[PDB]
Amino acid sequence: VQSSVLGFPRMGVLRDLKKANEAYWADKISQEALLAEGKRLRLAHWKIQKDAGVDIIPSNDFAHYDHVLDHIQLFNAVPERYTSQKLSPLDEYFAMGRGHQKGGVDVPALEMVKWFDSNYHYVKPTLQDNQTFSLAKDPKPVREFLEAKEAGFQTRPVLVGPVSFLALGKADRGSSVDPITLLDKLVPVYVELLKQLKAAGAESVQIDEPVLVFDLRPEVKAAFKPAYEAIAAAGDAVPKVVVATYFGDIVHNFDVLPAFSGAAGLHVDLVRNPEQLEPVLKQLGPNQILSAGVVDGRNIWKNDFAKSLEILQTAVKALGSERVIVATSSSLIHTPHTLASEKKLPSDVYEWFSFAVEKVKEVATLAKAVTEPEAVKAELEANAAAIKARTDSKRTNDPAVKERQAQVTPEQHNRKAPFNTRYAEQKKHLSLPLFPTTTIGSFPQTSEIRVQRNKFTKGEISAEEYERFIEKEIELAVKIQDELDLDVYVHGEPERNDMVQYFGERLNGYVFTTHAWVQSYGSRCVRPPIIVGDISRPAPMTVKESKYAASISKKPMKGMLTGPVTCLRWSFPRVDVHQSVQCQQLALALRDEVVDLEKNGIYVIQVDEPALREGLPLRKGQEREAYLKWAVDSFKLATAGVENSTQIHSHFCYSEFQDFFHAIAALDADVLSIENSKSDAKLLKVFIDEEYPRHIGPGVYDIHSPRVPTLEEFKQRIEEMLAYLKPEQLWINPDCGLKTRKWDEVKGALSHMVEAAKYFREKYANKA
Ligand SMILES: [Zn+2]
Repeated sequence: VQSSVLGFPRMGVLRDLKKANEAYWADKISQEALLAEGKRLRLAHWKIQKDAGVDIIPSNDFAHYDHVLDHIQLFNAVPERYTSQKLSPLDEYFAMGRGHQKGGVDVPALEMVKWFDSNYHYVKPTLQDNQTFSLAKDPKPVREFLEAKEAGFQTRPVLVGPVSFLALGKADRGSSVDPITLLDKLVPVYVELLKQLKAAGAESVQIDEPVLVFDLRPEVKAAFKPAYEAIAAAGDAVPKVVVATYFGDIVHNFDVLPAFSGAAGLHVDLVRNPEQLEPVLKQLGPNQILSAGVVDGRNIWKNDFAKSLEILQTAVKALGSERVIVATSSSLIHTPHTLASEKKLPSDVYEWFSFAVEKVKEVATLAKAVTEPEAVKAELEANAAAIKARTDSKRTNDPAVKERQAQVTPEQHNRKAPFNTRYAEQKKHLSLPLFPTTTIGSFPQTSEIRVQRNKFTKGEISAEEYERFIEKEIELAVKIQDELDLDVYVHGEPERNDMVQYFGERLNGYVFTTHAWVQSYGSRCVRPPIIVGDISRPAPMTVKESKYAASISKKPMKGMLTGPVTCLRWSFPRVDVHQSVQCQQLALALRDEVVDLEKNGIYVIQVDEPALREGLPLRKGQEREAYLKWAVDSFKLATAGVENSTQIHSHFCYSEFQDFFHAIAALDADVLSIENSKSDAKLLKVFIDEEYPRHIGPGVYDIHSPRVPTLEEFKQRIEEMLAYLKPEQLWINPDCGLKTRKWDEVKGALSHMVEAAKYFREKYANKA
C-alpha cells in the first residue's frame, strides 16, 4: 500500500520563506537569491518526505505567497493593471498579492479571503467579461516537477481544478461575468498543461476540487462533466488523475461523481468525516483508487494508528490493497513544520503531538502497517501507549470541571429578563444620550507599548514597573476619551498582544509553543495556542486593568473579552473529546470572568466572537445546525450571568450575515457593532427584514485608513444608516479596534464622529 502527502508547509523550519520574501521586498537580497531560497526549501522538504518513506510526494504545493495566486499567473488570468507594469514574473506575482507602485500609479492587491473553514487566505481569481486563458511561459508545475525529478524526487503535481478555480473566483471591477461561464475557455489550458506534465514524466496528478464539500448551485455542478470528460478524452497523453476533496464530506454530491468516472482515484477527508468512508466506497468505479485521508492535516495531535488502521482495513477489504492509498486528510500547510523545534513544552504533552515532519512519517508507517504490521510493531506499540497516556492523563480527567459541566442547566443560558424589560434598567444606569458614541476596543499600539511588553515578558523589567506603565497608559486613554466627550469608554488594551494568547496564558488546559508557526496571509504566520486538557480559570484574567480603568472613568467602561468559540477555534483544539465539550468549559471559565468584571465596577461587557462564522460546517444540514446550537449556547452561557442593568456587547468584523443572522439574533446581545463604513448602507436591510429588536452600531469610520473623515462625511454616513435603522437603536462607533492607527488620526476622526453624533442629537431633539 502506498503513502501520500497532499502538500507540505512552505515556510521552512525557521520561517525561512518569510525572512527571504521580506528581505527581497526590502531590497536586501536579489531576485536570484530569493528564488534560490525557494528552491532550497522545496528540495529540503522533498527530502524530508522521501527520507520518511512517503511514496507519493507532492510538487506544485510550494508557493512564495499563495497557490491560487500561482494559478492566476499560470493561466495568464492577470488583469491589465498588473501586466502593463512590465514587471518580472515574480514582481507581477507579488503585485497581485501585496500591491505595487510603478511610476505615479499605485496598484492595489487582489482580494484575499479565507480558504474554506481554515485560517489560510487565498487570492481570488479576478476575471474580465472578455477573459481568455493561456498557459504561462515556463509553467510553474512543470518547472517544479523537473526540479524535483533532477534532484532524485519523483513527485505528483498538485493543481487546483478548473471548477474550483472559477467557483472561487469573481468578476473584476467593470465586469459582471459569472466566472463559471468561462469554463469552456479555461478547460483547454488545463488539458495542455496536463499534456506537458505527462511529457515531462509525471505519471499522476492530484487535482483538488475542494468546492465539492459545498452546497453547489446547478451551474457549478454542471461544470464538472465537460471539464473532466475533456481530461479523460486525452487518454494516455495526460497523467492519471486523483480528484481531491477535504474539510468536509461529499456524500451530498454523489450526483456529481459520475463526472470523474474516467479518473484514476478519489481523495476523501476521513478525519473530518470518517463516517463517509463506506457510502463513498459504494460510489467508486470498478478500478478507481481510494485515497483515504486519515492523518489530520488541520491539527497537531499524534495519529491514533489503531483507529486509522481499522478504517484502512475496511477500505482494503472492500477494494483490495492496490486500490487504497494512505493519505493526509488535507494539505499539511495548515500544520507547523516540526515538533523537534519545541524545547519548552511539558514533557508529558510531547508524546501526544505530531507536526508536519512527524505526520509525513505517520502516513508511511500506516502504509507499512496495513500489510506488514510486524515490520513496525515497536512503532505501533509506542503509538498505542501514547494514545492511552493521553486518555489516562490528569489533564484530560479534571473531576471538578466534569462535575461543573454535569450540573449546567438550560436556564443558566438565559438572561434574567428579555431586552424590553432589561433596557429600561440599562438606559438610566449608563445614562446614554441618543446616538451614544463609543469605540470597539484597542487603542494605538505604539513602539513603547510593544517595547515595554517585550521587556516584561523577557523579565528585563519587574511586574511592579510594568503594572505602573500599564496604569499610565490607561490614564492616558481615559484622559483622551474625556477630551473627546465619548459616552462609553474602553481601556485600550495596552497590556494585550493577541486576543487569544492573552486568555490562553491565563487558563488551565493550554500550552504554548515557540516555533509552531502556520502560514495565514501571504508571509504573515500565526502561532496558535494548543488546548491539551480540560479548561478552567485559576484567577481573574482581565479584572486588574478593567477595575483600574473604572476607578478613574467618568463614563461607563467596557470590559473586553474574547468569546468561547474563538478561544477554541483560534487555538488548536483537542481531538479526544468533542469541540462542544471544550467550548462549554471555556464558556464557564468566561462566565466567571464576566461576573468578576461586573463585581468590580464594570457594567458594559463586550464579548467578541470573530471565529464564529469561520467555524461553520461547509454545507447545510444537521452538522451545521449542531455547530450553531453549541456555539450559540456557549456564548449565552458565558454572558447570561449578568444583572439586567449590565449591557452585553458584541463586535462582528463583517457587514453581511448570509445564512446565519438567526445565530447572531439568538445571542441576545444588548448592543451589536458591525463593520460597515466601506460598504453600501443597503446591507443594513437585513436588520429590517429580520425585525432586529436590539441595538446596533454599524461602523462609520474606516479604521484601516490613516485619513481623517470630515464632519460632513460622518454626518452623511449617519444619515445613510438612519434610512435603515431606528434612531433609538443606533450607536455611533468605528468599524473596528484602533490598534493600527496613530493617536493624531484617532483624535481627529473621533472628534468629528462625536460632533456628528451631537449634530444628530440636536436634529432629533424634541420640538418645543
Ligand atoms: Zn472588527
